[PDB]
Amino acid sequence: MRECISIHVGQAGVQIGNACWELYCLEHGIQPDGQMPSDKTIGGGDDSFNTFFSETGAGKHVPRAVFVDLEPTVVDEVRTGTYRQLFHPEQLITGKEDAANNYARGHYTIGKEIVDLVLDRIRKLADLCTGLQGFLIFHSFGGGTGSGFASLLMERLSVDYGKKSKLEFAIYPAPQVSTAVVEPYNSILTTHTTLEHSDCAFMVDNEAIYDICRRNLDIERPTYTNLNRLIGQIVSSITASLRFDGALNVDLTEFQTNLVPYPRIHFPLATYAPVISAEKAYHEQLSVAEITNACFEPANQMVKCDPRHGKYMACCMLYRGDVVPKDVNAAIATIKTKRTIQFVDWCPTGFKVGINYQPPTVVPGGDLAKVQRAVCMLSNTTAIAEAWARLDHKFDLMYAKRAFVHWYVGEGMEEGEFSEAREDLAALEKDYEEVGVD
Amino acid sequence: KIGHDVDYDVVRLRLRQRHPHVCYEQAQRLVNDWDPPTPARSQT
Amino acid sequence: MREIVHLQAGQCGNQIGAKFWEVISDEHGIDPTGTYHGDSDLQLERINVYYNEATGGKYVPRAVLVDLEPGTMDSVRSGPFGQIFRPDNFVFGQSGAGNNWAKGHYTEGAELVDSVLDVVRKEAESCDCLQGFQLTHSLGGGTGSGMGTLLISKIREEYPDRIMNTFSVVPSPKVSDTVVEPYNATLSVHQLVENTDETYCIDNEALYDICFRTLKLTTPTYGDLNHLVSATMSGVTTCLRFPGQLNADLRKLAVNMVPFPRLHFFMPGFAPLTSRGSQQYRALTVPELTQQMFDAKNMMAACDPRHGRYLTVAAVFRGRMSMKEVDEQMLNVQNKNSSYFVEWIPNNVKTAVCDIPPRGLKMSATFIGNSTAIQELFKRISEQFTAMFRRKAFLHWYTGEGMDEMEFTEAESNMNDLVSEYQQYQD
Amino acid sequence: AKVEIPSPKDFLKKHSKEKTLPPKKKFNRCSPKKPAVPLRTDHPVMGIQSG
Ligand SMILES: Nc1nc2c(ncn2[C@@H]2O[C@H](COP(=O)(O)OP(=O)(O)OP(=O)(O)O)[C@@H](O)[C@H]2O)c(=O)[nH]1
Ligand SMILES: Nc1nc2c(ncn2[C@@H]2O[C@H](COP(=O)(O)OP(=O)(O)OP(=O)(O)O)[C@@H](O)[C@H]2O)c(=O)[nH]1
Repeated sequence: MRECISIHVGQAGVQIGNACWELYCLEHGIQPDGQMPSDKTIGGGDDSFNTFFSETGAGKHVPRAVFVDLEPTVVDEVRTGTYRQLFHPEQLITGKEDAANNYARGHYTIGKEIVDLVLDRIRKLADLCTGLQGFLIFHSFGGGTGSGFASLLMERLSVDYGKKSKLEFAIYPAPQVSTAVVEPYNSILTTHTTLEHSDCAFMVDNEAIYDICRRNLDIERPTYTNLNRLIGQIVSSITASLRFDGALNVDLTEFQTNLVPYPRIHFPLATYAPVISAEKAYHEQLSVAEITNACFEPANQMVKCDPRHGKYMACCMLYRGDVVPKDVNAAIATIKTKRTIQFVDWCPTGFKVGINYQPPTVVPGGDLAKVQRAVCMLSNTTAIAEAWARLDHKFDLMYAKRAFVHWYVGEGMEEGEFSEAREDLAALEKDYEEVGVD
Repeated sequence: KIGHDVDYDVVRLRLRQRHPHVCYEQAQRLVNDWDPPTPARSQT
Repeated sequence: MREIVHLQAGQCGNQIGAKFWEVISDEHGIDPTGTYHGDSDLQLERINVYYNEATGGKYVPRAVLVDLEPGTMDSVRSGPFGQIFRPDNFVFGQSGAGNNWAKGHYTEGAELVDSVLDVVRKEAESCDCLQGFQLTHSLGGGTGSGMGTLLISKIREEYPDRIMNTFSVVPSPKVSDTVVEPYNATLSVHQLVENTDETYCIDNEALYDICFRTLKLTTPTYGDLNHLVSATMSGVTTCLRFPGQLNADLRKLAVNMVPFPRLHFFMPGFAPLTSRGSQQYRALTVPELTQQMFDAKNMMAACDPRHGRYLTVAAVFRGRMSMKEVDEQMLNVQNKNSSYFVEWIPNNVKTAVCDIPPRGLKMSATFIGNSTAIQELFKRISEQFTAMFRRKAFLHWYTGEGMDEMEFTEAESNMNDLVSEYQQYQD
Repeated sequence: AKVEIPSPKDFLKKHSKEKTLPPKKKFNRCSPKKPAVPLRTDHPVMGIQSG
């Protein structure tokens, strides 16, 4: 019925899945063994899990996902973790070599001999699939191995399936932090590949995750654990409509139809308000007005950009927990008559409202508080142009000095694709400033 | 300013090898290394 | 899976391999006999990255060892670990060499290259999927250079996809006992610059300076020197065999590391060296870890990076750390001297982190860098060559061997290209 | 069958036998089915009234 399929590529895409299921087991209460208790749900596989798991006759819930990596280390690690029985062994596909962060290396040298297996697995899931709304894809623009494989297999599956949406959740490059010098290269390669075939691509950056972590969570030694925990909670929030019931419902189809204005520009942002520490929530108050004020607070976003320097296109806000439309509409009207937020003269409204009764849940041993009213914020803005405006004037320099290019040319590519990515990016910006202009 | 510094060091050093004492070996033992070269070269 | 086959050359290599293998052995936790001891498992599962299995839970080295001097082999055989080696592989020669470079590269190797090649290719077929080779040898030493240039020239063509790491020892900038050592250096480097992909270059003087500054311990052993370098090898190879993210392929590093084909040589560095008593006078914290880590005295390979500027750096860390402290430390130092870097490229740091430390110390790190500081060494040697070749004394031995000076001519301008190109980019 | 010993004749010639290769091309990417997004600040037709 209302089910989707998950894919992870590159070694950046594996911790995040690991955490996503470490959570996703809990809201239906499935032990690492994989069995609902004797409470009467087991059978052919119909109940709210159905969107996530296919628990067949043996009573074992089955993730509808694929984890493909190119180095056996982490895949065998998780195969030796607790959840090895939970996962399907060959749904964890392992390669033997690294992409060297060389996009073309990963896209032509090795990409030809695993795509067959992965697409065959996709078919043998899509057969049993019923609703097949689409896919949730995890890669990384700083793809250590994710980039080229993602581009190639995404092109193949895009041409093979032309009747559904595609969601991409990418960790965007850290603007002033780099663990890789080939990062600008493979980042822009992936961009000018994907922008024409991603249906909804969302960005997130990790420096700002840390910044939030030591602003309001009050913790000074966080890690991947907390990072991925909150990110997984975000994706849980955006799938809660499919997960549970409520007053009224929303769906990714509506997200597409109303959020993205036009063709091409489909690069929105996400935001979460009630990330608060235990003591801080203990003797303070939370409600709709303040959570909305804190969400539109500019620094609480997870991309280093200034909406005050930007101009707004669209906004979809999802409330999870218990609320009333009275306060909903009152507060959103207050924000509508707020002053700093420069909405374009185009859109008189910009607000897609969704509600669900079931509150978000905790992870055992985690860090977030015991919240009753959560909210997720998706937004089309013109403020993101700064990231590309920064990237281009680094890449032009490092390419006019054309260091490291020997790698790529000796493995087969040449400067033409780089040159083309240049003007693809240029067209991106050029569209953005003019749509921002009244 | 750094040029002033180094030049004053040079004029300071040279005018001290006229004294009637002092002999061959010490001169050579300081020739290559008068002051560790490192003219602070924007030190940090 | 991914595996490595180790090559050992020259009289340096004799003890280098001894120290290095015993380090990795007692790291994974194997008895001197060779029977497994299970305390940590991940080491056991990943031992196949280097070792070959022998029945009854015994784990033979994938080493191939060669020299021409037999006494070094006998001493290694007698050492407290040499029994772990296998008598199958001790290919050797039938006389000495006098570590003349021309002899070492042309006459003697002719009859031994076949045997060494057959042994190594049997090993290569046996293993599954090779990242590449690592050689422990000398560039200033004679017989190691003579055999090693031959073998490295031989192997590249068959295996032109593979990581041909070369790890050597550089002559002293002050005194080297061996006198035709210059000519050894020039002839070795002439092939090595074209043929290798990565080469680590280290020198003894700074080891002695390290002994005085931090060891403080009066009377060392060359064994202890080899320990101080085996730490660097252990570090640089940690990441492959252990879990916790860091994309660890030395090629994953190298493409990130070197900008141009004629830039292969690098300058190592170790992490906390604690004095006689500072063990409880130091707060073992990441900030001061990095403080000592990137220093003018912690460095020990060739010379101070002060004289020039850096192109690229790579730091590996081993221990229960987090992103933040290392990331913001790098930003702090980047601000501290945003000048001695190259505006050529921003963010010229590579960082890698693995969670399972070595034993004895909780936090650890290893440094490697590519900076504009090789000109010191290669200038020095270039003027030495011009001075010596001015009246070409002692070149009669090479004339007898059949060496003639046109090879000197071809090499010297290659080093001229090296110096000019290094200075050219950064200035 | 035997080892082809390189005699003391020569080596490379002034930094020869390298891998440098700048080739030239402008080969296009695939088809961006997605059309032009803006209409460049201009107008459709509306507002037809009749007394
Ligand atoms: N979400 C998430 N991000 C990570 C993780 N590890 C690293 N990252 C960040 O995401 C990026 C990882 O991409 P890559 O390093 O190319 O990994 P890969 O393509 O899967 O393959 P490799 O070349 O082996 O690294 C790095 O820039 C990391 O900073 C992780 O475990 N989870
Ligand atoms: N193994 C070992 N090597 C040392 C020691 N002390 C110095 N070395 C250096 O290691 C260098 C390399 O030796 P080899 O690689 O076997 O070189 P070679 O072809 O035999 O030529 P020569 O060094 O001239 O004998 C020597 O030249 C020494 O400078 C030591 O105590 N043990």
